[PDB]
Amino acid sequence: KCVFCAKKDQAIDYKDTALLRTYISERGKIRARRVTGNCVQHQRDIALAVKNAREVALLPFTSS
Amino acid sequence: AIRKYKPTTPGRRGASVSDFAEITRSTPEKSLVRPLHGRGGRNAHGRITTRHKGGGHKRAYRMIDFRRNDKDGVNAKVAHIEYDPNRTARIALLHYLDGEKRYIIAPNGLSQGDVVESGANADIKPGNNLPLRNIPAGTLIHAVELRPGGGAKLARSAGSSIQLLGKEASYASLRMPSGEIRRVDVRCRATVGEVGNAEQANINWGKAGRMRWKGKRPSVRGVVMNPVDHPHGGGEGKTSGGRHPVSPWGKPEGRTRNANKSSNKFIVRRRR
Amino acid sequence: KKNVPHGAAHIKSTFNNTIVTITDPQGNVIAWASSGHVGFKGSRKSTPFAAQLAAENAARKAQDHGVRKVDVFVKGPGSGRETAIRSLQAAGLEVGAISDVTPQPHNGVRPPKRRRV
Amino acid sequence: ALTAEQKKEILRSYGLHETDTGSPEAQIALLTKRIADLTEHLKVHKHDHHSRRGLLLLVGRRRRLIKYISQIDVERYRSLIERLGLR
Amino acid sequence: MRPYEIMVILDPTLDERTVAPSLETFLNVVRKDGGKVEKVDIWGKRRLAYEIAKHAEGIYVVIDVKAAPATVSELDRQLSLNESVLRTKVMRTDK
RNA sequence: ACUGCAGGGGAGACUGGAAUUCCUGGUGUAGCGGUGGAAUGCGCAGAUAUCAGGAGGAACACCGGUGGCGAAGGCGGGUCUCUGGGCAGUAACUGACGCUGAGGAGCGAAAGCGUGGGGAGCGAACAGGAUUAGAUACCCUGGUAGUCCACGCCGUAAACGGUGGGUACUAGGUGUGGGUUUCCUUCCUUGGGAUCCGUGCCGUAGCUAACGCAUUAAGUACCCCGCCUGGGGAGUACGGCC
Ligand SMILES: [Mg+2]
Ligand SMILES: [Mg+2]
Ligand SMILES: [Mg+2]
Ligand SMILES: [Mg+2]
Ligand SMILES: [Mg+2]
Ligand SMILES: [Mg+2]
Ligand SMILES: [Mg+2]
Ligand SMILES: [Mg+2]
Ligand SMILES: [Mg+2]
Ligand SMILES: [Mg+2]
Ligand SMILES: [Mg+2]
Ligand SMILES: [Mg+2]
Ligand SMILES: [Mg+2]
Ligand SMILES: [Mg+2]
Ligand SMILES: [Mg+2]
Ligand SMILES: [Mg+2]
Ligand SMILES: [Mg+2]
Ligand SMILES: [Mg+2]
Ligand SMILES: [Mg+2]
Ligand SMILES: [Mg+2]
Ligand SMILES: [Mg+2]
Ligand SMILES: [Mg+2]
Ligand SMILES: [Mg+2]
Ligand SMILES: [Mg+2]
Ligand SMILES: [Mg+2]
Ligand SMILES: [Mg+2]
Ligand SMILES: [Mg+2]
Ligand SMILES: [Mg+2]
Ligand SMILES: [Mg+2]
Ligand SMILES: [Mg+2]
Ligand SMILES: [Mg+2]
Ligand SMILES: [Mg+2]
Ligand SMILES: [Mg+2]
Ligand SMILES: [Mg+2]
Ligand SMILES: [Mg+2]
Ligand SMILES: [Zn+2]
Repeated sequence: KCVFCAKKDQAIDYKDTALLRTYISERGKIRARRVTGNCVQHQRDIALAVKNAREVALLPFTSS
Repeated sequence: AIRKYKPTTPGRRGASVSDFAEITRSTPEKSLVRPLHGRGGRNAHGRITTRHKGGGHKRAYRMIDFRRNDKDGVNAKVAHIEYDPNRTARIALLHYLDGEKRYIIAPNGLSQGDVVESGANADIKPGNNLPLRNIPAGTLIHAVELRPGGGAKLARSAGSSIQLLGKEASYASLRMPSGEIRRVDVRCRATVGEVGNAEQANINWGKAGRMRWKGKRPSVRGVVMNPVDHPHGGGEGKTSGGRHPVSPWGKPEGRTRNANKSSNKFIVRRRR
Repeated sequence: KKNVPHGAAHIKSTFNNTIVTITDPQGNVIAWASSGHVGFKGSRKSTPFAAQLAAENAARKAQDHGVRKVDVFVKGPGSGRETAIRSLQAAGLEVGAISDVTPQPHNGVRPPKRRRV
Repeated sequence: ALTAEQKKEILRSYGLHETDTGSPEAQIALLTKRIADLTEHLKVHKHDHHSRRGLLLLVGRRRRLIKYISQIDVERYRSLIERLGLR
Repeated sequence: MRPYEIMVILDPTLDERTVAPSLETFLNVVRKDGGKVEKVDIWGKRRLAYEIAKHAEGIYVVIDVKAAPATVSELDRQLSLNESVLRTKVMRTDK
């Protein structure tokens, strides 16, 4: 049910901000694991891809 | 870095001394030593104008270079780190690449064999001298000068350092070690880094005679003098002084800075 | 003598009080009449009635300076948060957009100790 | 720490026969390289208490192997100490 | 020799012509110590998500060096002291 | 030993944003703050509010869970450097090298203590206000040490699973974290079966004074260490060590 486990070899990168427009909310908050169907290993890979994209100004911290 | 003696005598029960570990070549350079003699707090009239000075060990003056103007583009090489009896910092003999000997105040982390650049195209390393226009904001700097060309005057004791806060138009906000905020010119020059020997404030001079070696001389309280000698003098037992605390010349304690001095346009905030 | 047709109303609503200030979009204050300016004193200021009179007093005093349309920026965990917005509509103003700018710390500074009432 | 092309030069000098990785000579000569390497991480970094405990588990495993090789053949214990060090 | 991926956010007042030879004097520090440079992709102007030091635009440059650990810790030091550089982000691509 | 894999394990250096407070200006005018209800307090000498810039410190929203990691204490903003342990598979290697461990040594939340830094917020002591028969308290406005950092000391906690460590065996049912592998294998389902190591919940035999424990035992057994012998006096006196 996880996207990254079914479709293989898709690296979660902090450069790829088009991948990270989803898995964040409208207010710019990281979505939960039970609403995106991710596993434990890739939810950790989404979150470091989002926390790093915020420090390089590719994603906003807060929004409205 | 601070070595403590053992209490073999009553006069060394809590004493300490610097370890002198950073010092090599215990003799100074001969072509850079000038003679000194202590005045003893005496002015040209032969009268004491500063009390409690006098005595002390014989000294000699090391020509320190606070200008650092005429060697832009010429690298240097830290030859030695020496002792200096005139200042609490340590000094560093520089060998320039054209043959000239100079001293500077040694920063924290300028060991023997480093390379020292100078000028507007220098790197931001401890020891290098630049104008404030080229030093970036936030850098801890020392040996700062007040007027362009006037020679370094600020932050040159042991551990002293100035944080550079900003550069607006043609001035630079500094935070001096007191906490004062002052706005000096951006063409003033400054050396990167904090001044070394930053652990000598914790020295316990052991006995009374050791501050006689350093040129200090005893200090009589005013509440044990007579009234002819001090405003706090007199009393039949012992007193607190019969009045509010003053100088021996009768000046009450308070602000002694001139209130309309010409440099109030530069000071941004007074110390706390 | 300040004249501006479009404005921005800010509402802060705590457990003790409400304050309705009205600014231009540049952020300069025009009128600010709160729940102590409208006559109340003590625990009565937190009531929803004291919020629908503070919002009326800031609205008529802002329409004299030409304000015809505002943006609403409420904040604070108060009970006069909804009745103050409906009070601006029955005073001749247009609300446009209603936002929420309540400050949310990212576990920064320490809160005070909890009340043992 | 101690990559694959780094432990081979220890096993050539101290191992018995070209693949011997588990002998008392082979295990001690690897542990002495790990212990003597972990002390430079404990001369810088004096406050790494979670790594200094790992040094005590490599000392205690080494001293049991030194005790084992000094029971079964004392001739092997003499030549192993002189090439590495004890006391 | 370890892989790295350095992302540098340059000041937008610079022109898009002098963006490549300005980074060459920094990437010559790598080549004096044995490491080599692979991909110096420049993305150009892109709108930021928040304002970094009173600028709302930034120029994105990806460096992709492959050098020693001591030279990359020297490279981001000189990149931080340069005044045309707003941010610096050094990340490894290996495991 | 080799190949893989998961992780807030630790240490150092650099660094990112929201928020609190203060400072400097802009607009603006009489209140703000606070409570069960008030008052002390702040303000009218331009406060609270609203906008913009600047200084500083501390903690890291969302991810975050019923979850991971560590011997316990404990551990999460990001990045680089250095570093410890664990698990699965291959069965290449040594050939009982094992387990426990009196004394001993190391680590050891918070408070505290020494020298020097730093100090936004919080806040023992403190002060004023209210409550009350009183209020050395609860509640409110203030507020010092301390909380933070560096290097040392202290070595105590309901330091707890109130359950010492190793091993062998004894029905299962059902979640979740890390592996490897067989069957419809490309019917893709990341479902089903097998096995190894964590972590919970419910349950049979058995045990228990009962509550309850129950393949993570408090069951059936063997090896080693600590400790108990009615309640107070008391983890106190004297002596000794730190
Ligand atoms: Mg991963
Ligand atoms: Mg004369
Ligand atoms: Mg004197
Ligand atoms: Mg007398
Ligand atoms: Mg006389
Ligand atoms: Mg007199
Ligand atoms: Mg007297
Ligand atoms: Mg008397
Ligand atoms: Mg970690
Ligand atoms: Mg801020
Ligand atoms: Mg402050
Ligand atoms: Mg103001
Ligand atoms: Mg304000
Ligand atoms: Mg960290
Ligand atoms: Mg054999
Ligand atoms: Mg043991
Ligand atoms: Mg503490
Ligand atoms: Mg005390
Ligand atoms: Mg202390
Ligand atoms: Mg102190
Ligand atoms: Mg009181
Ligand atoms: Mg209180
Ligand atoms: Mg530290
Ligand atoms: Mg200790
Ligand atoms: Mg105890
Ligand atoms: Mg605990
Ligand atoms: Mg117990
Ligand atoms: Mg047991
Ligand atoms: Mg064991
Ligand atoms: Mg299990
Ligand atoms: Mg049960
Ligand atoms: Mg029992
Ligand atoms: Mg008894
Ligand atoms: Mg006792
Ligand atoms: Mg005693
Ligand atoms: Zn996944």
